[PDB]
Amino acid sequence: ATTLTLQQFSTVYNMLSFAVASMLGAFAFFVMGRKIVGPKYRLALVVSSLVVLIAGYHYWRIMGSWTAAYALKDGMYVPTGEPFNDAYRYVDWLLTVPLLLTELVLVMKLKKESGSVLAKLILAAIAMIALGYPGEISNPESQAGARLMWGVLSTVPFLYILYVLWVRLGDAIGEHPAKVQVLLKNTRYLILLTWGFYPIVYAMGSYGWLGGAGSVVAVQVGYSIADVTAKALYGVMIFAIAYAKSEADGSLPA
Amino acid sequence: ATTLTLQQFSTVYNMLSFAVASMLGAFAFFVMGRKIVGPKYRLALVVSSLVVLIAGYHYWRIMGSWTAAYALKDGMYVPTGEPFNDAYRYVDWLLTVPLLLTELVLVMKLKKESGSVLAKLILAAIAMIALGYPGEISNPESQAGARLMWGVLSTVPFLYILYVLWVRLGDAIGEHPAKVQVLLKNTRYLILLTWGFYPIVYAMGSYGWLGGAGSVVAVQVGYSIADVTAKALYGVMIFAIAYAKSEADGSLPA
Amino acid sequence: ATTLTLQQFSTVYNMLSFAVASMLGAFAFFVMGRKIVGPKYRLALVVSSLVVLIAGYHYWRIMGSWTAAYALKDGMYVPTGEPFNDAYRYVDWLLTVPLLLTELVLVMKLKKESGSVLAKLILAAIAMIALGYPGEISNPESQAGARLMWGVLSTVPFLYILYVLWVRLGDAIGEHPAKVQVLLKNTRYLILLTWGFYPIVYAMGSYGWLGGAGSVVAVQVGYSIADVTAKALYGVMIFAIAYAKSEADGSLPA
Amino acid sequence: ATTLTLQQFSTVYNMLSFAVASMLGAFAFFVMGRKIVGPKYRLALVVSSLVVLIAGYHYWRIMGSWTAAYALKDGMYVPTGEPFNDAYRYVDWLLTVPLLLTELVLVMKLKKESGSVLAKLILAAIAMIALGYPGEISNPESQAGARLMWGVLSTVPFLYILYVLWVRLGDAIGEHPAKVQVLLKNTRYLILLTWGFYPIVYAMGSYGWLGGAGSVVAVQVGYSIADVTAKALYGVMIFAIAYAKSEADGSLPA
Amino acid sequence: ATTLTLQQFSTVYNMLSFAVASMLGAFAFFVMGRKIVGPKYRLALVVSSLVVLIAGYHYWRIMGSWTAAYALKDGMYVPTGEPFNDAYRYVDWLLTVPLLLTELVLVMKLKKESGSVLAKLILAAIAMIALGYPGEISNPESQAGARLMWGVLSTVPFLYILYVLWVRLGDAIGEHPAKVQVLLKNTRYLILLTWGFYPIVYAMGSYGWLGGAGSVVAVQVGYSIADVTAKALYGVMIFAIAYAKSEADGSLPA
Ligand SMILES: CC1=C(/C=C/C(C)=C/C=C/C(C)=C/C=C/C=C(C)/C=C/C=C(C)/C=C/C2=C(C)C[C@H](O)CC2(C)C)C(C)(C)C[C@H](O)C1
Ligand SMILES: CC1=C(/C=C/C(C)=C/C=C/C(C)=C/C=C/C=C(C)/C=C/C=C(C)/C=C/C2=C(C)C[C@H](O)CC2(C)C)C(C)(C)C[C@H](O)C1
Ligand SMILES: CC1=C(/C=C/C(C)=C/C=C/C(C)=C/C=C/C=C(C)/C=C/C=C(C)/C=C/C2=C(C)C[C@H](O)CC2(C)C)C(C)(C)C[C@H](O)C1
Ligand SMILES: CC1=C(/C=C/C(C)=C/C=C/C(C)=C/C=C/C=C(C)/C=C/C=C(C)/C=C/C2=C(C)C[C@H](O)CC2(C)C)C(C)(C)C[C@H](O)C1
Ligand SMILES: CC1=C(/C=C/C(C)=C/C=C/C(C)=C/C=C/C=C(C)/C=C/C=C(C)/C=C/C2=C(C)C[C@H](O)CC2(C)C)C(C)(C)C[C@H](O)C1
Ligand SMILES: *C/C=C(C)/C=C/C=C(C)/C=C/C1=C(C)CCCC1(C)C
Ligand SMILES: *C/C=C(C)/C=C/C=C(C)/C=C/C1=C(C)CCCC1(C)C
Ligand SMILES: *C/C=C(C)/C=C/C=C(C)/C=C/C1=C(C)CCCC1(C)C
Ligand SMILES: *C/C=C(C)/C=C/C=C(C)/C=C/C1=C(C)CCCC1(C)C
Ligand SMILES: *C/C=C(C)/C=C/C=C(C)/C=C/C1=C(C)CCCC1(C)C
Repeated sequence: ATTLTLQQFSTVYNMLSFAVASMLGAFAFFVMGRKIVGPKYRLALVVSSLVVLIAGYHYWRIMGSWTAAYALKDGMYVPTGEPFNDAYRYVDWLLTVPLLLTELVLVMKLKKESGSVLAKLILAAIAMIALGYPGEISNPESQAGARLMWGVLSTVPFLYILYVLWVRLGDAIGEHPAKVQVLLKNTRYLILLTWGFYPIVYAMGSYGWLGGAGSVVAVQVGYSIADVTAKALYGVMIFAIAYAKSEADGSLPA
Repeated sequence: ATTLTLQQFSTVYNMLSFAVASMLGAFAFFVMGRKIVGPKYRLALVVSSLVVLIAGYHYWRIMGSWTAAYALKDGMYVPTGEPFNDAYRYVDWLLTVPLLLTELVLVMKLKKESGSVLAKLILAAIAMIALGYPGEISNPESQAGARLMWGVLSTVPFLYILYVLWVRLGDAIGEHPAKVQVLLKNTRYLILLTWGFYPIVYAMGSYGWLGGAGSVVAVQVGYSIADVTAKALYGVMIFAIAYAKSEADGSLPA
Repeated sequence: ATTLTLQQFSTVYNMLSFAVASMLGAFAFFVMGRKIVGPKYRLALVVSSLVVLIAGYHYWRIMGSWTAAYALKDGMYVPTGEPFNDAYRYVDWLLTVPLLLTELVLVMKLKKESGSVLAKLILAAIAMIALGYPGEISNPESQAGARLMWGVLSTVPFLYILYVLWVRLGDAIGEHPAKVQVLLKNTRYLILLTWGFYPIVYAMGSYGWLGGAGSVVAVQVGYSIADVTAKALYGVMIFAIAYAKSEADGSLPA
Repeated sequence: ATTLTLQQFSTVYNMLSFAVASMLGAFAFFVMGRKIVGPKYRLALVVSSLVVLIAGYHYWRIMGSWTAAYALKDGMYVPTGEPFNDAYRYVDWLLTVPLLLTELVLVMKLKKESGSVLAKLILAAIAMIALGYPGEISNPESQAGARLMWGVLSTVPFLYILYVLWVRLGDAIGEHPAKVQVLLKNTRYLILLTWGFYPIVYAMGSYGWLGGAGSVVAVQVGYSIADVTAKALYGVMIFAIAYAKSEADGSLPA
Repeated sequence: ATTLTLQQFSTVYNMLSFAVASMLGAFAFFVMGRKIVGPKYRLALVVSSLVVLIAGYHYWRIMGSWTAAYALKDGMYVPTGEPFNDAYRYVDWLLTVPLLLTELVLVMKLKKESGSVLAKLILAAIAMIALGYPGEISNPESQAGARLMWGVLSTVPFLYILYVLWVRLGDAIGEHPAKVQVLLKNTRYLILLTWGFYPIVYAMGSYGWLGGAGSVVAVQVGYSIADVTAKALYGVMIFAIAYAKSEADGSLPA
């Protein structure tokens, strides 16, 4: 593998520590702020906490992996041979991606067919991660065909999730007040922006653009930014929607 | 022992980390969602949390064992001589298996003879694990007779547990509304499917089919899947039954 | 010291891990089930949690000691020279034994002289452990006289505790309903059975019967069984008595 | 790097441990004292806890770094070559500085334009830390120009934050009773005093005054004092303002 | 430094572990028993928890230091050269000593000038520890003058604290019922007895009486006993006073 300078290793280490601290803070906030909203939305906040808890644990492992993957030697960071690859992140995703959609459904309080919509979204998310995993461990050079096939098969449930978010949930969003509608539309925009990061990284790794110390650093920093935005800030938006709906129906504990 | 490739070791490590994260998330969810159901069912949820807490600790140990059982050497994972065997899992089972049945009884609110049914189930579960343990540490080649005898003796309380689940608890299940009856029958199906995994693994290890890196990987992955399904998803079903019964009697805090 | 086989070391390690998991589960259960009983008994449950918390920490240390006391070498476990002896357990006992009696008094709600009875029991327990400690560190061969003297002096407060349990607390037990009387008598029987284990181990170590790998394994397994029964199951019985008394006076939150 | 005497290393280690203990105590206090004030201010206290939680984690890392940066050798502490620099602290600041201002807004209960003021302050704080980071990793000798430019660009949002604190928030402060006005003015004075420490350290590092064991020790001790005062004591003042306002409107739970 | 026998090292290690377990148990008890007293006294209990939490963390460090300060070699414990001295304890004291007095004021509910009395006591405690620290790191042989001067300057605020405890707080104590007066006087006696331990150890270290393995062991055991009595048992007395005052005014939740 490529050698890293002190600054490159430090940048990746700092961004991983930032992700760990963000998940710990988000967990504390969701647990304690569950009591601030009406009792009807607390379940949704519970799920938010689970997400930032799981990712938190996983990031604590990833950080430990990163330190173990390099050794300091003559003012350079030289790979030790201990593995460090994105495949481990899939273990996080298979739990967090289905839970994320779950909280969005829970806070929405769908009047009809809530169970069927939630079940189909959870199945789509699980299938997306499960089909993505075999392509990720495929070597982009020796096994390009397998990587392309698995990525294309993984994109189908991703498109189904986007369709359900923008087409089915439109009519449910339209039944909320203006404040709640703005918050829900902003939450949907935050999914689209953050979730496309992962397929783009997969595609760049398929075309062999991720070689080099620069690319290695950028991908880890992008993972930390994307995970924090898609989990902690996403849960904060869920909390904001729950608080607004509690204020609308007069169920706010304050 | 057999040497592992990078992918085989990574697969086992990732599945163990997945089990740890699943137990931690389940624990947080049961603790926080205890307040979402009526006060009559909270004790049941408490027991659910205990299960996912205990298994969680144990999986954190198993993961640590797995890393200690192999060393990276010339792009292969070579056994270090530190032990790694299924016997340690029995220490988990002796607590979790009696507790699992316990929560199913607690959420059911048996009108008569609840204590006697629960006591007999707990004794059956303890006896099953206690008789299974001597056969597991029996060498399948030198001590085949002892392994067969202990497995057969362990299966008797297993059959008694299945009989009590399907024959005694039928009349109690029939006294619930349709939603609760569907949830209880699905919970019983989830026990039968997940619990048979363990005796099948024991029997395959008795016939010498578990040699080889492939079998080693498959058994650990199957253990992680079976444990997560039989503890975290099982507790989620217990939570669903408690929520449905709270909604039926008008005791839902919301 | 004697060398251990793989199975002997594994058995001791598994029993220590079992004790750790049991104390962690008991702690979670007592903390969460405090809200299930009436407010008059919650203090008693609090003390229960403290016991299983303290022992839990101590067992986490003992486990760490055991691994450090032996090294794997030619398929045998050879002592490293790092100490491992029962004296460390006394540090646990000096806190847990006075607290155990405390919870039994607290749940009992003595009408008169509760303070004096509790104070005398706490002083007796402290004196018992404090007089036992100098005899334990006495070499059974070179310092037999000192060991005998300290054990005999330690037994006097033990007999006083048994006398107070069976003679003073008889009249208080007789003032409870039949269910509560059965639970209290069973709790008293559980003390007598579990508490005699420790003096028997001390006496066997005084007569030089504890040499050999078999004896070493048996004593650690017996310590784990006795501690779990005398702390976690004892607290569960305290919880059962509190729940029964809450149901009797109509103070049950459910 | 310069060698440290035993006393210099010990002083830095003790001050880091002090910061860790202070953040842990502050976290426990804010979590438990949230229930002591009226429900209208609890959200503010929640944010306080998040701050002392995040910094706590980060200080636990910094302490671990410091021990790793030196080795004991011939009664002197000699640098090992493992890095130890202030850049890691920026990862803490980017979360804590926006949250600190947040709690001050939350406890204040701005009647109009609360959202816009809070958003502008959060953006200013993020920009301040983000522009400060490139100058900190700039070598003060080889890259003086870049360090000066980044520091000057970082000071603009700092001045905007001070202006908003003293000019916009004046009219809001004037609408509180005398006790609350005194507490708010003291809180504003505590920001000005503690926050200027960081730019002064940056400027001293730009002029090359931070060489030498004395300067190294003083800067770490100053960081610990400044962080504890600006986070734990600042949150205690937030708690005092919340308690005073709860007492003023008769919402105190006691 | 002096070599230790197995028993001397074991005694110090066991007493440090005892202090850790005592602080953890005290923390759990204060957190859970806060709900058992009236809402007017809960803040006081919160502060109690903070004390036993901080000391707990610090003792976990001290224990780790002690193990690191010696190595097992030929059945003796030989110093490794890693430092172990009392100066680190001052980092604990500077937080815990001001908090201890704080809880005593908080539970007392001073009718007039509570703020001024508490502020003066906190300032006196901080000054006492801050003036003690420079004398502790003074070598008792080469720097006897500095040690004497710093100790004498540290004793002045100690005498002021004792004067405030016995002279100002007399009239406030006289306004409580007989039970509360007895508890307050016993709490004052527990301060005087436990707090004089520290200056006596300082004075003995000034006269060179602390050399030798015996003295080394005795001082650590005395520190553990004094800290446990002055923090955990002191908080238990605070809890007893709060419970008695809750029972007196009819604010007991039970
Ligand atoms: C191509 C390819 C693949 C797959 C690639 C994939 C799936 C890529 C996915 C990329 C996506 C979905 C990117 C999405 C980006 C969306 C953007 C940038 C959306 C922008 C929206 C904004 C900024 C809206 C702004 C706002 C508006 C308009 C209204 C609001 O009120 C306020 C505000 C939020 C500012 C594989 C995986 C099959 C492998 C193969 O080898 C290559
Ligand atoms: C043989 C042997 C041994 C023991 C082996 C043992 C005990 C094996 C145990 C295996 C068992 C009990 C397997 C059980 C499998 C059960 C299955 C596959 C059940 C399937 C049920 C389904 C899929 C139901 C589906 C559903 C239905 C029908 C209705 C619901 O509403 C909806 C839905 C859940 C889809 C030893 C231990 C003595 C050692 C010896 O050397 C060898
Ligand atoms: C002799 C000796 C020493 C000391 C030894 C000591 C103190 C030994 C202590 C042993 C004791 C106290 C043993 C106690 C055993 C008690 C038993 C086995 C009690 C049995 C009770 C049962 C099983 C009751 C059963 C039940 C009944 C009867 C009614 C209930 O409703 C239902 C049920 C629980 C089943 C030293 C320490 C001085 C050193 C010296 O060198 C040697
Ligand atoms: C110059 C320079 C830079 C930047 C430096 C900067 C931004 C320095 C910042 C320093 C600041 C803002 C210092 C502020 C100090 C403020 C003080 C000391 C305020 C004192 C207030 C007190 C003590 C008030 C006392 C009170 C009063 C008056 C009323 C209250 O009721 C009671 C009490 C609190 C006692 C860079 C970053 C561009 C790099 C370049 O190379 C050099
Ligand atoms: C001398 C010296 C220094 C300083 C030394 C210092 C400050 C020493 C301090 C020692 C102190 C203050 C010791 C205090 C001891 C107090 C005792 C023993 C109090 C006893 C009270 C009891 C036992 C009361 C008992 C009770 C009574 C009377 C009524 C209650 O209702 C029930 C009960 C608690 C039993 C330095 C630091 C300047 C350095 C220099 O080189 C040497
Ligand atoms: C918190 C973590 C999140 C939101 C992770 C999201 C991950 C994805 C949306 C992954 C998508 C993929 C595809 C659409 C196809 C290529 C393979 C994947 C798994 C990278
Ligand atoms: C969470 C863990 C669970 C549910 C473990 C379940 C384990 C069993 C059902 C084990 C059964 C066995 C037999 C029926 C006979 C052979 C020996 C055993 C112990 C593997
Ligand atoms: C949870 C731990 C428990 C209940 C420990 C109990 C320990 C004893 C009852 C010890 C008793 C002893 C004697 C009666 C005399 C000999 C010395 C002792 C300390 C082993
Ligand atoms: C708890 C941590 C706190 C409050 C950190 C505050 C940090 C600053 C106010 C930093 C300010 C800076 C400038 C004004 C310019 C030079 C660069 C900075 C980042 C040191
Ligand atoms: C929990 C820890 C406690 C109560 C520590 C108390 C410490 C003291 C009272 C220290 C007193 C000292 C003097 C009076 C003069 C000599 C220097 C000191 C710091 C040892």
